[PDB]
Amino acid sequence: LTLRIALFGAGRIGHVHAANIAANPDLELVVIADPFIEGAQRLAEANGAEAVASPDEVFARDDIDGIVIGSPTSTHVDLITRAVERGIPALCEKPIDLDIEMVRACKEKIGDGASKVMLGFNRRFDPSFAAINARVANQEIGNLEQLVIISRDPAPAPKDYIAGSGGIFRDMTIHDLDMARFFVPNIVEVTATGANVFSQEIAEFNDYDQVIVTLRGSKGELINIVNSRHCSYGYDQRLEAFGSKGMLAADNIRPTTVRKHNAESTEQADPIFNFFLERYDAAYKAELATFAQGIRDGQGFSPNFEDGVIALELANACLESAQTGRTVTLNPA
Amino acid sequence: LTLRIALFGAGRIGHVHAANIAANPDLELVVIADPFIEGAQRLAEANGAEAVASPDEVFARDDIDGIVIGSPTSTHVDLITRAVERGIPALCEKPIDLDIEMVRACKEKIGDGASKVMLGFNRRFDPSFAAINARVANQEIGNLEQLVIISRDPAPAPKDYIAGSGGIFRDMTIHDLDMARFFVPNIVEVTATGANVFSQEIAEFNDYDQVIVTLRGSKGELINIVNSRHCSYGYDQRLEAFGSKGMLAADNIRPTTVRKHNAESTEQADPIFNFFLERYDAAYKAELATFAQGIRDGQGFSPNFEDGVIALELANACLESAQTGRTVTLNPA
Amino acid sequence: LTLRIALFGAGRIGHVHAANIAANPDLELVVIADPFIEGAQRLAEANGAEAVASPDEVFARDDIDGIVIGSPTSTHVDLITRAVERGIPALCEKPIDLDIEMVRACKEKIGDGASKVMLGFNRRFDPSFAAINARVANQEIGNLEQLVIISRDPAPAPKDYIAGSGGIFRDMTIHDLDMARFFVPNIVEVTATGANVFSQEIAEFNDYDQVIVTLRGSKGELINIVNSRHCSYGYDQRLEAFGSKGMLAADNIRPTTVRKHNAESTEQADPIFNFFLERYDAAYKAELATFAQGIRDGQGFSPNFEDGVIALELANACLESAQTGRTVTLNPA
Amino acid sequence: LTLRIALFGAGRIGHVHAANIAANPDLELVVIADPFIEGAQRLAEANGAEAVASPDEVFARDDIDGIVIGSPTSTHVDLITRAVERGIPALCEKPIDLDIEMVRACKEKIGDGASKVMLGFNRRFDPSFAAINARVANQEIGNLEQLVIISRDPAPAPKDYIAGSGGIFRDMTIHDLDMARFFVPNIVEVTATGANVFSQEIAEFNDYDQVIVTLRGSKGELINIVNSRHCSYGYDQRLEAFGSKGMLAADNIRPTTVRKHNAESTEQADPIFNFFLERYDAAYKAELATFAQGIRDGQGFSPNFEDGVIALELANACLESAQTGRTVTLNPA
Ligand code: NA
Ligand code: NA
Repeated sequence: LTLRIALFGAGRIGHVHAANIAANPDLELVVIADPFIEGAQRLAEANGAEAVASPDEVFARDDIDGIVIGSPTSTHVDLITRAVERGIPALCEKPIDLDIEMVRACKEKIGDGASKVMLGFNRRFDPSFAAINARVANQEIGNLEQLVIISRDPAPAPKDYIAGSGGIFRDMTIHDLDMARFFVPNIVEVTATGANVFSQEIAEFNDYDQVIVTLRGSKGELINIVNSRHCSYGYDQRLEAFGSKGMLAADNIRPTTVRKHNAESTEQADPIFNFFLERYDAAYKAELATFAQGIRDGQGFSPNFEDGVIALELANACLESAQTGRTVTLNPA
Repeated sequence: LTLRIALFGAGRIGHVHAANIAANPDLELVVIADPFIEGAQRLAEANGAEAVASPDEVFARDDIDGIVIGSPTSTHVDLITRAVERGIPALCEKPIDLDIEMVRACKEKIGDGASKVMLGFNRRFDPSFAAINARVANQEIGNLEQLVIISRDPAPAPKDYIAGSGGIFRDMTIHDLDMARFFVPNIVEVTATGANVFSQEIAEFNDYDQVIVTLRGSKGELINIVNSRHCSYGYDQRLEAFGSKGMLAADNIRPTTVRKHNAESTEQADPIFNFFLERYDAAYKAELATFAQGIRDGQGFSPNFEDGVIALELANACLESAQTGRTVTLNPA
Repeated sequence: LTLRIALFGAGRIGHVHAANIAANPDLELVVIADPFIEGAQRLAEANGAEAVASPDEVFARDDIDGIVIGSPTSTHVDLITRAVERGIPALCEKPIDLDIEMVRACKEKIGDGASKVMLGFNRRFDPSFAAINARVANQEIGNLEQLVIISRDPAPAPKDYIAGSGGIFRDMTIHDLDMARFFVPNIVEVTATGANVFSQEIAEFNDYDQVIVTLRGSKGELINIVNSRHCSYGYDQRLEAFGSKGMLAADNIRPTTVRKHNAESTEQADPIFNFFLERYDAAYKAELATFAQGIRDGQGFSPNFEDGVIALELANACLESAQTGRTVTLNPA
Repeated sequence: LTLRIALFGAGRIGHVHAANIAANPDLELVVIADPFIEGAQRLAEANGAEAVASPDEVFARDDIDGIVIGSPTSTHVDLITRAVERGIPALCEKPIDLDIEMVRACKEKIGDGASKVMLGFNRRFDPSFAAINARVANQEIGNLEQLVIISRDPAPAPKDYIAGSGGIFRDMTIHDLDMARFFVPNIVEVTATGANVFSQEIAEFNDYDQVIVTLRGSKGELINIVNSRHCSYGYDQRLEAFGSKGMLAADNIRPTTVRKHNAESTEQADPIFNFFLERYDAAYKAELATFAQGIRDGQGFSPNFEDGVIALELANACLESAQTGRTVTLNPA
């Protein structure tokens, strides 16, 4: 039995979900809520659905199950609430808002709506990382002791974006912070170091173009996250899980398996994927297939609204540690 | 203008094409034919299309822009002819036929209509293999001197399939023989060696469960093909191009980039893809897109009918060489 | 042209240096000093040198223009001093002493005669790590921005060694701290995090079995070191240099290049070397050749005494950071 | 009791054995022979041995426990005969002779003296190739079904060397043909194919600069050898053993484990070793030790005289196969 879905937003992120839905049998798109209606009808009219300007138009309906929220990160709150107060399961993108307060206000109002809200942490749904998480849980490498994550964007985003980014910790490291919890949910301490090695731009906005985070798990686990705002070879996304009986790591993905060998060098492979949509193509699809299972059930979604709350809390904690030169205790006593 | 496609065969390959046609935005599947009606109806409704059991019912339509032939080999000459006689382009799974004489007869009846036939040698459309071909053509490694291909199927097909497959050369090596021509169009000599090392079943049909082929190109190029009818770690599909200035080789593909390291061994990766449909997912989609563009251009197809004829002739030359213990010259003096 | 050398100690490290000295055509061992003279006699007799018990006997000689301290830590500060007196070039092993005061006290005595002392930080001489250092210095990857070092010993050392080791930072991490300086000589800040996840024995000795160090270089370089007291697959010794124009990394080393592929896993390689002596065979040899070329030049050494001092200081700095949970500034204002 | 060795040849190969004899604790080099006395003297002097110009001067001594023949092929038969008739064990480099008749003449003359001849097919002693041979023998990958060997020399040897080399099969493939027997002793058929794609010099001497060989084993095993007289990235020496339960392959060797990653390509490794002395360092040393052991045991050597015989008979068969474009049956009925 198929299910209907409503698609908020129509920007870069909106095209992905829309298209993946059509490919999935158990789902069908029907509308798009975006102020820039001209850019909302270049996606709605696309898959065979209608398009509006304001959200209220959609919130003034009565034939939609899933709510794939895909608009700016500072509007999500105002869109998740009105989906909970209508008992319709939703799936959002960037973790709630950038302001922790607004986020808490959202939790309270929706009370336990955090059950009906699956977050868009697509990395958990990547086959490679998901496999490592599952295999680790299956005790394949003994007790998890160390988790190393290396993430480097190809280059800094446009100046305008950096201004409303919320800082590297809230804008970038946050995805890594969530991945950490995916493996070790109970983080007790946060230590972070920030630097400025190449971006003059990022520098004046008093943000970092490079950081390293070390988290402590409730059982002695050390999660080490390395970040950088640029990377000449592509979108570096590695992860290493080290345990008592072995190690599991994920390599980067290249478009082909071709390798060149000549007088200058051997084993020359392609640069790795330079765009997050490419690298995580399968992930978004799997995430959607999971959003479908949680609807056919109703037990709740994972990652949920709460996961996003803590992720942001981890990011702010990282920022405080970086500015203070000391380890931050997440929850005292 | 969306192109209308008729599909023959509701089998496994049929499922791939149907799903790819749906996904392709320039195409639309309007009818599926398969004597096994329930099978066709099942696939048709899953793609919003009609289902018929006979080709007569297909050709009764007057809106067919293109045809995909994914039905049994014994139906290839018939479907190709009917489609071409009606000026309808046809993408046909290899081979044209197992009998070179029937292939010749067909070529005569259709005459110039042969230009509307595209042969489904999907491996040419594999990103990795296609990249290697284009980069070699671009002189990246100088003059091509050797081409080493290693293809090993996971296991022998079912008995009934083996019975009418026409032998390892016409059924399996044929794909490698075409890949060879993709790189070196002009082959002058053929040498082949067959053996029987594990399969009682393959030996029962007077066929080989493993062969080695060495082709001589018009300029001294040596193409070396290695085949086996079983492979414990998956569907082995490697290719190496060696030239005067370097080598380009393609590795196998795995479902994840995960590697395990413990006391037993390091760099442990997943077994490689086991099914052709998975290994060549991208290839089939790229092949379909090329078919669509050929329908729009009317400028012909590649691989073409002729590539299908020569591929079979090379396979026949292989069998003859293997049975005689000598090299076979394709074009006498 | 040759140079006489005198080794102190006949333990594991002693054997290694002796053979290397004999191996190097420009050198030749003459005597070995060790309180367990029985072995000293045995070993020497296998090279072509005499055997004594205490340093006094070695100091009752007048034919020593090369010194090597393979003897235990307790005798390091002792021999270095008693050797600079006669002004003879020397090469000591691991850390001058675990006690920084003793080091300062030693530095205060030899005063300027520290320029003749070389430190046995063999890793700097490994062909792989050294190549990376030199290539980075040659601007091959632009400006160095990140350095990630992952070291993991196969298993903990005997209970007695752990008791008198001086902690993971002084005993293990110190090698990585020097490697960090080999790349970024100037370190401004230190941050360390320790934990206990598997060794009860290490826990009762108030030591850590896991630690993560992040050092801030004078120009914003972030150096990230990861350590662990056990490793199921071998002696993990990886290093990664990340710059503005690329990245250089070193893999672990295996005894053979054999790879196995089957139904369980593909690309299975051998477990990596599990003994530091095997892994750094080439390093120790290069370390010696550099020592010799230094003596046959009288231009000092590298690594030198000052490097060992700073190394212990970083170690102590790390410990200080781990216990307080705060970043430590090496030189205030 | 240190065995005394006499070395014939002060050239490239002679230099390697000499250095290894010195290094080896169970051996002592007492005399080197070479018509070019200056080289023999120069080398001997660097090994505390004596230098003479003729074999007579070597056989005038009565203390020789073993002989190593590293002199030109034209002297192999003479030196093997003289040594064996005097009861002296002899390790001889590839080819007893290039002429199978002279080889047979030698065998007829020395009779049971052949048991004192070890053939220097050093590749069997490579740790990697040897490990694979042993693991296959231990049934690790089931029944051996295919063996693929790819050998590419960095470049053609000097003209004069090529002039008296006896062709690519006798000079180059012979090592691969021996490797084949190391895995499958019983070969029943030979098929070979040669081409001329780059070297005017090789074509000038009616030789091939490129060959592909396929051997049939007594149980249907297929051994496939690929050769080329040039290779831009180094000395390509790969081997792949494919069995019913898996596969074992050996990768090429590089000087370091360094890999570069930038905008052009990722995983860039060093060019592989370009000199056989570098690639087979461990093998030559292991081969010498095996020679030393055989001298003490008196049980015989492996590879033995017959291996040298059959390896040549196989090379001749390959040439005959290539010239006639027909498969050759090794043992007619
Ligand atoms: Na479509
Ligand atoms: Na020796």
